[PDB]
Amino acid sequence: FRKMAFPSGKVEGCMVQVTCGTTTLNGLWLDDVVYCPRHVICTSEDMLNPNYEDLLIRKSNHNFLVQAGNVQLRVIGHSMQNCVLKLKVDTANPKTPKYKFVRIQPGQTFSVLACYNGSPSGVYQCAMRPNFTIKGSFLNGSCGSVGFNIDYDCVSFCYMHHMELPTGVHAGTDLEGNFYGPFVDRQTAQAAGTDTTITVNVLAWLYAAVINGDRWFLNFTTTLNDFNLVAMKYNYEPLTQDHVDILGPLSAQTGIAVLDMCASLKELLQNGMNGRTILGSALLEDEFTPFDVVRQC
Amino acid sequence: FRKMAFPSGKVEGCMVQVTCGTTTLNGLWLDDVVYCPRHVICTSEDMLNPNYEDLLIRKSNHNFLVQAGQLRVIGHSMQNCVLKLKVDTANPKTPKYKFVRIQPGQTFSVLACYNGSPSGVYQCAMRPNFTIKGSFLNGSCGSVGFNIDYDCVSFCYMHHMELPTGVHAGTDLEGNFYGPFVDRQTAQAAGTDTTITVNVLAWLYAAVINGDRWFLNFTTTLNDFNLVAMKYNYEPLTQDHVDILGPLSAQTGIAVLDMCASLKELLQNGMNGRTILGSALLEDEFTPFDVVRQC
Ligand SMILES: *[C@@H](O)[C@H](C[C@@H]1CC=NC1=O)NC(=O)[C@H](CC(C)C)NC(=O)OC(C)(C)C1CCC(F)(F)CC1
Ligand SMILES: *[C@@H](O)[C@H](C[C@@H]1CC=NC1=O)NC(=O)[C@H](CC(C)C)NC(=O)OC(C)(C)C1CCC(F)(F)CC1
Repeated sequence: FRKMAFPSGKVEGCMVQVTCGTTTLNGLWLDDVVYCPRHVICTSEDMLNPNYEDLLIRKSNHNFLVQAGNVQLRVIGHSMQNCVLKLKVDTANPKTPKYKFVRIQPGQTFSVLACYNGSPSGVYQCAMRPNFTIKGSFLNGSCGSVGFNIDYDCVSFCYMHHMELPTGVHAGTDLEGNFYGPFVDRQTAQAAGTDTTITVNVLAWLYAAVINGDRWFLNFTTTLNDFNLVAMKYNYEPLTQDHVDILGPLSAQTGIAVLDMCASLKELLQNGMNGRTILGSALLEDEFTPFDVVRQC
Repeated sequence: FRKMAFPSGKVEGCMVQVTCGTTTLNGLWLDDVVYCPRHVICTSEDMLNPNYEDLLIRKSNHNFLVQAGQLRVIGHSMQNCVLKLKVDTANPKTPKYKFVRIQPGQTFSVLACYNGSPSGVYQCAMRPNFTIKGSFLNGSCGSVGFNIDYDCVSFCYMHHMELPTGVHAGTDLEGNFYGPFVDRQTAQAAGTDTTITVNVLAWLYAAVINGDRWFLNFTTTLNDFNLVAMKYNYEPLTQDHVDILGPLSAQTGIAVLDMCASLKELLQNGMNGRTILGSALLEDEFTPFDVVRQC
């Protein structure tokens, strides 16, 4: 029904401010390590085509100001891992949650704790698009903001924010500094692919709508091969049987066979929503996973 | 640009589980007081027409099991539709906080909880008819809505019930319902809803700020626009509204009355299948304040 993020408290306690010269952004303080985007070591001129190895060589440990609230932390070591800087500090974060680093798959979702100057401003739910962008809400100073999921007590960090792209969507790395998608951290125009709609998520959302009593779109049936003929037309991800089975819990809770739901989806793709709306939206929503829907129902 | 909630850390530390008999729900633990919906004292039978005073008479402090991940209850009072449980431990995680009663059209974040444990956070608006379009399942009552002002949490909503259209109703933290609703499990009319016009304008400013300008067209008057809003169940626009949009008007160079012009056209002609900030409808749950904060 509602786009819902994870509670952010466990991550709020990890956010610090990282300054190198005049550039400032957010870092993530876990145990005795602060993780931040490596372009914090860039001046405005550097950003256009930086030689990061050369730039960092000129920096020493004491050129990195790490503030945790009103408390400067002391930097005792520094390495570059892909597109992230790792700063070793003398203090281990007393607020370090149980955590892992994971590299998510396109079509999965996650929560973003948007931060400025090391201070949380807001939290919202995002999806990793098939073209490995995210459609975020990020201003200058938001780099180093992180995306995460919470599995019980354990925070899985999956995204760190680095840049905007020409269509206004966003690109970033995993917490090992490897970009999602073909992007590089230099301030040049870069092509994000044709995006596609995450078909399995759209189905999860139609189940969510059914679960909530919104049933007008239901109808006919179809075949998996026949639906994908139509999905391909509309730039939908093709549906696999793995997808069918991932939708199993929702299929079961509703008594609606996936392929029947597909039939109605072909109808909506082919005919449109004739002005009607589904769960208060006038378009087909594809940033709720089957998992998300189960969580919220 | 998208729907952004406040960080929920300060509130997560206040959520407890309150059990009375078989019924369990969420309470809010601040200083030495736990606040929760008074229908925690109801059995399944009671809920059709409870006499809360009589029902509570029969409860003693030790019938209230409070658990923060057990707190000892030393006193209990009913204030309007909320129960106040006095406990012997003050919450060490109590943030700076106030209780406020929000106005319709204002927004707030909801920390949705089950069994005293946070599950998610999301942004809501108090509708003109004093409902909210939330996401609440059984067990979510006592979940709270709030705003954060610097270091200070302003609690404004506690969740009590669903209404026949699937929208939700609840109280301020003094237990006074927003709107005409009562905490009994009977069908209850929410008024006709209306669209929060100032919020729609704020979001059109948000769209223009983010490069989305196709809808910009003409001008109008305040009385002329309102003639069209009234038709479309939009709140009428006032000059206080015009002035509240000042920072946005200023940041874009677009006169509010010009934005009103474009908005009337969208209301008259629809969006011809186009979208604005990725939505195919006019969004009315971002305040001018909200749009500012996000830009
Ligand atoms: C955090 O340092 C910022 C956050 C950006 C700023 C505006 N929106 C955001 O999400 N990151 C950057 O400013 C990056 C830093 C480089 C070292 C990669 N630069 C950046 O995103 O520049 C702009 C906004 C000009 C974009 C550059 C890539 C593009 F040409 F494809 C589109 C514009
Ligand atoms: C927290 O205890 C729940 C949360 C509700 C239940 C499902 N969605 C929600 O938001 N509150 C209730 O169960 C209330 C408790 C009463 C003492 C007021 N009862 C309730 O909401 O009952 C239902 C869901 C049947 C509605 C009753 C009012 C209505 F008739 F107008 C619509 C149905």
